[PDB]
This record gives sequence, C-alpha cells and structure tokens, in this order.
Amino acid sequence: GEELYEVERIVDKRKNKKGKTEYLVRWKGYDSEDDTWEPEQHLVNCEEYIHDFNRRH
Amino acid sequence: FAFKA
Ligand code: NA
Repeated sequence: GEELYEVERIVDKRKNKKGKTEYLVRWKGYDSEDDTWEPEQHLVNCEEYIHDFNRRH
Repeated sequence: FAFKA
C-alpha cells in the first residue's frame, strides 16, 4: 500500500501548470532542506494546517 | 498526514 508521513507545517502554496493547488510540506522529524511540493489531494486531515498557513500569508 | 510523492 501507499505510505503516509506526519506533517509538521504547511510553509507555502502554488498553482501547477494544470491549475491544481500544491502545498510545500514540512515533514515532522525532518527540517526545511527536505520540504516537498505535494498535490492538495496528497494531504490527509491537514485542513487546520492549511488554515494556519493562510492566516500567516 | 500526507502521501509523500
Ligand atoms: Na531538497
């Protein structure tokens, strides 16, 4: 099956070519050098952390 | 959580 990892923070947001929202994910137990852009539809129960990002930007 | 790809 496909692998899930704990999210510490949402640090940024962009639109891809296709128009889909991508989020820059800080992974819990890792630092910024390991942040990755993930499709919105890769995020599980991250609504509160998307709220926090939107409040900070 | 997120799928990492
Ligand atoms: Na990197």
